[PDB]
Amino acid sequence: QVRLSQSGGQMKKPGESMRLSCRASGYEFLNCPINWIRLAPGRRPEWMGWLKPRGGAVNYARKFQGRVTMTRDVYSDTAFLELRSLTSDDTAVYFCTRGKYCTARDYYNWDFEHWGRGAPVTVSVLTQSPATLSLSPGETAIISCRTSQSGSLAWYQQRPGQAPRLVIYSGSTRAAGIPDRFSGSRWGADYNLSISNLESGDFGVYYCQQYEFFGQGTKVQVD
Amino acid sequence: VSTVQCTHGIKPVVSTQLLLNGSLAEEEVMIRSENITNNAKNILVQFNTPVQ
Amino acid sequence: QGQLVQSGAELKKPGASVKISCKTSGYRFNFYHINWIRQTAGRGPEWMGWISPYSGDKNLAPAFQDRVIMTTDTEVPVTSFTSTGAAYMEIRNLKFDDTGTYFCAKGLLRDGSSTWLPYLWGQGTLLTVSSASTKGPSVFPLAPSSKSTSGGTAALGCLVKDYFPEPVTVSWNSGALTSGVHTFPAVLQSSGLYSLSSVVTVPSSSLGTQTYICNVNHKPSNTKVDKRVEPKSCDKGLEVLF
Amino acid sequence: SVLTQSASVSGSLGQSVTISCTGPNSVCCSHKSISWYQWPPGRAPTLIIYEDNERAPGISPRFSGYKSYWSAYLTISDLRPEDETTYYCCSYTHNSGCVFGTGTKVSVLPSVTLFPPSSEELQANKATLVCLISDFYPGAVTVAWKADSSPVKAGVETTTPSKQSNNKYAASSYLSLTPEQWKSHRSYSCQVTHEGSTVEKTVAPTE
Amino acid sequence: VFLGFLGAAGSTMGAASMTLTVQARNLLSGTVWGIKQLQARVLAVERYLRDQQLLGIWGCSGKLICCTNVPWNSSWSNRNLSEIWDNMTWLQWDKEISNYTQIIYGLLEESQNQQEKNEQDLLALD
Amino acid sequence: VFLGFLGAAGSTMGAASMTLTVQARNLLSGTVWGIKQLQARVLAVERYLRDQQLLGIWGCSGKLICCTNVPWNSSWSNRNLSEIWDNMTWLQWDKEISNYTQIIYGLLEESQNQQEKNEQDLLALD
Amino acid sequence: ENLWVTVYYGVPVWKDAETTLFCASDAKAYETEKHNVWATCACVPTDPNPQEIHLENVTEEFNMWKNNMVEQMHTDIISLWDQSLKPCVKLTPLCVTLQCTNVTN
Amino acid sequence: KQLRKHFGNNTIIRFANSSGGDLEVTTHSFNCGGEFFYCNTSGLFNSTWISNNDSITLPCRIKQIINMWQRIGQAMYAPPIQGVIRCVSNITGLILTRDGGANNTSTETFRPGGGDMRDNWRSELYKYKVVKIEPLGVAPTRCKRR
Ligand SMILES: *[C@@H]1O[C@H](CO)[C@@H](O[C@@H]2O[C@H](CO)[C@@H](O[C@@H]3O[C@H](CO[C@H]4O[C@H](CO[C@H]5O[C@H](CO)[C@@H](O)[C@H](O)[C@@H]5O)[C@@H](O)[C@H](O[C@H]5O[C@H](CO)[C@@H](O)[C@H](O)[C@@H]5O)[C@@H]4O)[C@@H](O)[C@H](O[C@H]4O[C@H](CO)[C@@H](O)[C@H](O)[C@@H]4O)[C@@H]3O)[C@H](O)[C@H]2NC(C)=O)[C@H](O)[C@H]1NC(C)=O
Ligand SMILES: *[C@@H]1O[C@H](CO)[C@@H](O[C@@H]2O[C@H](CO)[C@@H](O[C@@H]3O[C@H](CO[C@H]4O[C@H](CO)[C@@H](O)[C@H](O)[C@@H]4O)[C@@H](O)[C@H](O[C@H]4O[C@H](CO)[C@@H](O)[C@H](O)[C@@H]4O[C@H]4O[C@H](CO)[C@@H](O)[C@H](O)[C@@H]4O)[C@@H]3O)[C@H](O)[C@H]2NC(C)=O)[C@H](O)[C@H]1NC(C)=O
Ligand SMILES: *[C@@H]1O[C@H](CO)[C@@H](O[C@@H]2O[C@H](CO)[C@@H](O[C@@H]3O[C@H](CO[C@H]4O[C@H](CO)[C@@H](O)[C@H](O)[C@@H]4O)[C@@H](O)[C@H](O[C@H]4O[C@H](CO)[C@@H](O)[C@H](O)[C@@H]4O)[C@@H]3O)[C@H](O)[C@H]2NC(C)=O)[C@H](O)[C@H]1NC(C)=O
Ligand SMILES: *[C@@H]1O[C@H](CO)[C@@H](O[C@@H]2O[C@H](CO)[C@@H](O[C@@H]3O[C@H](CO[C@H]4O[C@H](CO)[C@@H](O)[C@H](O)[C@@H]4O)[C@@H](O)[C@H](O[C@H]4O[C@H](CO)[C@@H](O)[C@H](O)[C@@H]4O)[C@@H]3O)[C@H](O)[C@H]2NC(C)=O)[C@H](O)[C@H]1NC(C)=O
Ligand SMILES: *[C@@H]1O[C@H](CO)[C@@H](O[C@@H]2O[C@H](CO)[C@@H](O[C@@H]3O[C@H](CO[C@H]4O[C@H](CO)[C@@H](O)[C@H](O)[C@@H]4O)[C@@H](O)[C@H](O)[C@@H]3O)[C@H](O)[C@H]2NC(C)=O)[C@H](O)[C@H]1NC(C)=O
Ligand SMILES: *[C@@H]1O[C@H](CO)[C@@H](O)[C@H](O)[C@H]1NC(C)=O
Ligand SMILES: *[C@@H]1O[C@H](CO)[C@@H](O)[C@H](O)[C@H]1NC(C)=O
Ligand SMILES: *[C@@H]1O[C@H](CO)[C@@H](O)[C@H](O)[C@H]1NC(C)=O
Ligand SMILES: *[C@@H]1O[C@H](CO)[C@@H](O)[C@H](O)[C@H]1NC(C)=O
Ligand SMILES: *[C@@H]1O[C@H](CO)[C@@H](O)[C@H](O)[C@H]1NC(C)=O
Ligand SMILES: *[C@@H]1O[C@H](CO)[C@@H](O)[C@H](O)[C@H]1NC(C)=O
Ligand SMILES: *[C@@H]1O[C@H](CO)[C@@H](O)[C@H](O)[C@H]1NC(C)=O
Ligand SMILES: *[C@@H]1O[C@H](CO)[C@@H](O)[C@H](O)[C@H]1NC(C)=O
Ligand SMILES: *[C@@H]1O[C@H](CO)[C@@H](O)[C@H](O)[C@H]1NC(C)=O
Ligand SMILES: *[C@@H]1O[C@H](CO)[C@@H](O)[C@H](O)[C@H]1NC(C)=O
Ligand SMILES: *[C@@H]1O[C@H](CO)[C@@H](O)[C@H](O)[C@H]1NC(C)=O
Repeated sequence: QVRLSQSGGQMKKPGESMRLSCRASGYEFLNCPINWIRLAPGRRPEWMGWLKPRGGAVNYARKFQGRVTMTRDVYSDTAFLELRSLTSDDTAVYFCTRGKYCTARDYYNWDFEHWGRGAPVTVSVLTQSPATLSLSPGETAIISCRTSQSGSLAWYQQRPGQAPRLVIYSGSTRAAGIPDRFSGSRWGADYNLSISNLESGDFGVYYCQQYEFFGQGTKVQVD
Repeated sequence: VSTVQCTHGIKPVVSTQLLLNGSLAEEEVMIRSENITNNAKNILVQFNTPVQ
Repeated sequence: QGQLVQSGAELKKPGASVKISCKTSGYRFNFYHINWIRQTAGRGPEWMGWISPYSGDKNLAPAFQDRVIMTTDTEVPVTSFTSTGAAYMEIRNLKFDDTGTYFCAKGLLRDGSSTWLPYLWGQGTLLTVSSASTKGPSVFPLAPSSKSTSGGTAALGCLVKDYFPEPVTVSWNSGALTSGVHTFPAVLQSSGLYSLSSVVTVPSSSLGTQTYICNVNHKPSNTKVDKRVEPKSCDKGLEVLF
Repeated sequence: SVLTQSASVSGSLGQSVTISCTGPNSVCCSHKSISWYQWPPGRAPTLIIYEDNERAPGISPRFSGYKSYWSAYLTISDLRPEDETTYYCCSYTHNSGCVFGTGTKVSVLPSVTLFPPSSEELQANKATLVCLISDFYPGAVTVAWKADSSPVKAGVETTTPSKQSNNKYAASSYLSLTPEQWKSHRSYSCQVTHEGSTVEKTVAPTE
Repeated sequence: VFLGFLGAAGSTMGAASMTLTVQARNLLSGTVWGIKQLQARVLAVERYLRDQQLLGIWGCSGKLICCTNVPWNSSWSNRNLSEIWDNMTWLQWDKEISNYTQIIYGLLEESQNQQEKNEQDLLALD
Repeated sequence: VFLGFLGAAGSTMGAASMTLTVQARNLLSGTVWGIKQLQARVLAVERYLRDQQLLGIWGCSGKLICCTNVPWNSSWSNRNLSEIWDNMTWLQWDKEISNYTQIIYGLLEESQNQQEKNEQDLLALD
Repeated sequence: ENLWVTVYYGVPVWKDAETTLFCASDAKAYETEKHNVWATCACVPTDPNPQEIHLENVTEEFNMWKNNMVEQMHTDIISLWDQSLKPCVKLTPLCVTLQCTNVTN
Repeated sequence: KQLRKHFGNNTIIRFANSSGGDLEVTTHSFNCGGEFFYCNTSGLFNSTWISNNDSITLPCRIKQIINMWQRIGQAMYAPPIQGVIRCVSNITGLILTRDGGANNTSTETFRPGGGDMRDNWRSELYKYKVVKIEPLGVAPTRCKRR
């Protein structure tokens, strides 16, 4: 089974640098890139970059160019990241992710089916609606996300204190272990995720995703 | 569309970044990408006039 | 099994020329001829000519042999068996007897004895050749009236009065309200101006739950009017229900 | 036109009707092909018969064609209410184009609402009474106007009966009046006569 | 005119029926890395004998063209004679009939030459 | 009744002559260790074309059954018509005729279609 | 009037698939010899007069990113590199300690 | 001018060299005369284009022990080549990568990439595809026997 094992979180001071590791297992490390995404509470998730272990190729987000350094150890299948000149804005939980489709022939990076446990680091478009949704067990939740670019859209679920789990990809295709209660629909630029017969496990926060961009999130809580 | 039994002479030039000894494009230089909005997919550029 | 969409209706003075387009989609544009057939109120149905987009051979009627030019663009492939294309035609030396509806039609077969035969037709483009100049319409709101007291239904609408030339398109709420809409043909007054009326039958209980905006479009004068039909009626047979 | 069809032909429901399409030898019919088209006035025509006796794709087998040496014919078995329209024929070949005929009008054997002139029209100032007629058959009605129970012969105009989409007919009549006559008469009426029965709607400016 | 192998690919079925003897001719054509072509020309001749076996068990044997005693079911895309041979390509036709190819094949190998040849065995003894 | 492949093996030759279209149908059937089946199905198709060649050069071509203008030699186990088709299996018959199979084959490929077809070439020119 | 099925053999009908491609590399390149340069050893000589038949009226969809010829060529060059390095001298006793120094400059 | 047809008409396109990684990705890796060069492509991708006489020399390193195609298990020692090696080639195309997480700003930055050698084959096999012939086609017509 595909497993991403991350190093723990840490508390840094402003001006310092941080380094994180993520050991992949259960698949051929060279087949597809590993991504690094930061999630700050009540903030749009930020994709930092990807690395192809084959050749060590890298691609950094504009915001981080000159500050971030991504490398890998092919022998230990471990991906490393470093972030310099830390400021209060960098406080967030940092994840390493791997896409769902990853064979020898080709891949698709942005359907993040595999996530590390995350590392909490404290240093001291896509229009998603509604912001919040208070519903009772049994009802149906309809979350909406408006795009402007189109392309394989995904829905993720984050449970309080757990790593996000891929729920839907391609706008209408369920992932492994996802029951029929979850369903996706599309009309023009609009995307709807419908969760029927709500239950305790379903509550959390949900995100829409289009390539490296994420929505502001929708907190679904029990009422 | 035309049909052929054998393709033209393709030299297996193993190189990176700069495509060497390739086929020139027609008219304007060509830009090919599987997903332009995707910044993770490489962008193959084909020239019309070769750079010596 | 495709679709032929033509350009909008234009108004041209006698002596000038006019170019009517005909975009096709949903089939191979090069596999069928493009016939052009007009219809006036004085000469009946008349076949003008056809043109084959693949080669470019044309065959015009002797009546339109010296004043009609047919042109076709290249085929834009969509699938392996369907495509999108566009055919044009330019008729010069317009006269008063050229006023009528002009259609473009797709051929029936590729081979045989009836290859060019007009099979699939368009919606038609009305062409008016007149000196009498363009006059804008005058939209007046038609007050809702009582249609059935026991039923609690009414009928409100708009009045397009004094316009030239034809036609005038009237929609409701940008094409949202279509059920129960009855548009009556216009009347030819003694002055030569047309005037039609549109009326939609709606229940009386709908007042502050639906906005009634009649959209009158008159492209020859390049003018659009969006009138807010007041839901408050004046018919005594309907006020009892309110 | 040189291709002559039948002026008018009729037929009862559930029966047949034959439409003629003849002309000189230069257009019909030796070594010539004949086609037929269902062309509703104001709508797009539909190909029915091509190559004398062959039916167009998707055409019900109720239609049939037959060509002799001097004229061609079209038999429509089992008549439908939506078959009462104009049907044209075409004399053509493989090289030359189409030479349509004169046409054949095939005959297969009311809600009135009067609107008074709006307030915006009274500030122009004009006055036009609108008598709308809908959902009536057959298309043959007469419209008479009255100014306070007295015949009106000025400014009376009525449109031709047009077939709707629900296989029924509609029309509209208009009365052009002056702002003085609108405020000098107690009421105005719009009598519509159909098959002897005369319906009448009356509006009153006094109320 | 000789458009060549796969020449009349975009032409109608009636027009492409004239080029049958062209695509049939070039269908057979007469340490590792040398077995790469061996296993390929073996699958090539297995594909050829597969089609020849289907062509033999049916009421054809004689290649190119052959007729059969099977009524065309209207559910198999009810088109007209002049709408198939003069208004449709073979690729476009096979795209529609792909659902019923195996059904027709079953109505050709079983219902025909198994009942027809036995009938001839009954007709040839007298 | 359909006994299946090799069904009427113990039945008389006359009874087993009804199951000819069953053993003929399943006769063709459509890194090392993978070449084990390749060389076998290649010998399978070589054995098939071998029998088809013998069936073609003789006065048959049309498979299953065909008649010939060859007198039955009494030395080839002189049996009667009713003693063969109603009292002998195909295995028992082939066990006796195994000596003369090659002789008859020679009298079938050479004496017939080489002298008969040339005779037809002489009969078809006039 | 009732139609009857007829089998046609040799119709221009193709479907997208993947098969085993073989090589071709002219006839002058084989004269380059030098103990089999690169790959050309048992490769079939290229046809002197190749034929390219323009399929009129034909519109076919291509996909360079889902094309199997790329994967086949890649694996072919990899196997080529291995077969080209199998009979060569192996430098197993070359990982000895190297007492290195600067170049004479 | 062709890049502005896909990322907006009035935009700034900036060129920067590789972000980092292995030597085969950050440098122009190629073979010439048997030797394996790795050239510095920082003088070619150092520009900034707004909406509207000599040679550029690049420092090239030479490696003899290579592990191309990211292969582990087989390391090849390129034997030395006698004589001055000179080679003239054609630059006929590029393999570029675009930087992500933009949102803000109208400029776009492109850097040299590579790694996957399949892209080198995709630059020549884009106009070819393999199809299989199915010559058996049934079709209705007014033909039978007795
Ligand atoms: C190589 O160059 C070629 C050009 O030669 C090129 O091909 C064109 O590529 C361009 C992109 O640059 C295309 O233009 C885009 O088309 C996208 C796809 O359109 C399909 O999908 C539409 C949506 O379908 C879903 O939704 C409907 C309704 O809900 C649903 O019913 C279906 O089930 C489906 O689920 C679809 O409607 C559309 O169909 C219309 O369009 C075709 C013509 O394209 C037309 O013939 C049909 O009759 C029908 O009217 C089409 O099938 C597309 O998403 C996009 O539109 C979005 O973006 C624009 C803004 O950019 C938005 O305004 C718009 O609102 C949408 O959000 C745009 O139209 C074009 O389709 C390609 N041409 C062909 C033939 O494929 C390549 O892209 C180039 N390649 C590279 C690598 O550069
Ligand atoms: C893109 O495509 C271009 C076009 O081909 C290509 O350029 C080629 O570059 C290579 C170098 O990498 C060239 O191949 C070498 O060329 C040199 C110099 O050529 C001179 O000699 C010939 C002799 O007639 C003259 O005609 C010519 O004009 C020049 O004056 C040769 O010396 C090389 O020969 C040796 O090397 C080969 C490979 O190592 C051997 O196979 C060959 O047998 C030779 O080996 C013998 O001679 C050596 C001489 O010292 C000796 O030391 C050895 O031990 C051995 O005994 C070689 O042919 C080529 O010339 C260029 N092409 C052209 C048209 O000139 C690019 O390389 C290509 N890009 C990529 C990335 O591949
Ligand atoms: C590619 O796809 C196209 C369709 O887009 C094909 O072209 C059509 O082919 C059909 C026939 O299969 C055409 O129909 C014929 O038009 C001819 C036009 O004649 C003039 O032009 C030719 C060429 O310049 C001249 O030599 C001749 O002198 C004329 O000046 C007619 O003569 C035809 O009528 C005759 O043939 C029909 C049978 O088709 C008979 O029934 C008639 O009685 C008469 O004898 C016919 O109308 C059509 O013209 C073609 N298209 C174009 C644009 O010309 C291609 O066939 C297809 N590709 C391939 C490879 O087939
Ligand atoms: C790479 O590194 C290696 C060493 O690991 C080098 O190989 C050695 O190179 C040095 C040169 O710096 C060689 O030293 C020379 O040896 C010559 C051999 O002469 C022999 O015979 C004479 C009698 O005729 C004896 O006296 C002598 O001891 C030898 O047994 C000498 O003749 C040379 O002397 C000349 O040059 C010196 C330079 O200062 C002068 O002072 C002298 O007067 C005289 O002109 C010299 O001593 C050594 O032999 C090489 N060893 C091997 C094993 O090959 C490479 O040179 C080096 N390469 C680079 C690029 O750095
Ligand atoms: C065998 O050959 C291998 C080549 O495939 C060599 O592997 C590489 O060795 C270099 C060093 O020369 C490494 O680069 C360094 O990595 C360190 C990592 O520091 C962190 O890890 C160490 C060890 O756990 C720890 O002590 C530190 O505190 C850090 O936590 C960097 O700090 C350096 O700056 C430098 O980048 C490569 O990472 C390594 N790569 C691989 C794939 O192994 C190997 O060294 C050779 N064996 C020997 C004995 O030299
Ligand atoms: C990316 O490519 C896929 C495959 O053709 C396509 O479905 C998708 O729409 C593309 N995305 C964009 C944004 O064009
Ligand atoms: C013909 O098709 C129809 C509709 O699918 C079906 O009811 C019938 O069984 C079919 N008959 C044959 C002989 O295939
Ligand atoms: C033509 O199509 C119609 C409608 O499906 C059908 O009634 C008729 O049998 C077809 N005729 C031929 C000759 O295919
Ligand atoms: C093929 O059969 C399926 C399932 O019945 C259906 O969805 C599809 O429309 C059919 N297509 C054709 C071309 O008959
Ligand atoms: C028939 O058998 C006898 C004796 O075995 C032999 O002499 C004769 O040659 C045989 N006939 C033929 C045609 O071989
Ligand atoms: C029957 O068998 C006998 C004895 O071998 C033989 O004399 C006779 O010719 C045979 N008759 C037939 C018809 O086979
Ligand atoms: C087969 O031939 C041999 C040699 O003449 C002989 O001994 C044997 O009896 C023959 N068997 C049969 C069944 O004819
Ligand atoms: C890019 O060029 C800069 C010079 O400004 C150099 O410092 C850097 O190492 C280069 N990076 C790569 C990956 O070539
Ligand atoms: C490439 O060249 C730039 C500019 O001289 C330099 O800063 C950089 O360090 C060089 N890269 C390497 C790997 O030497
Ligand atoms: C890139 O170009 C600019 C402008 O000429 C120059 O200032 C800078 O030093 C260059 N970078 C390198 C690494 O040469
Ligand atoms: C490379 O470019 C040069 C310069 O024009 C040209 O002479 C040569 O033929 C080209 N090589 C090719 C196209 O293989």
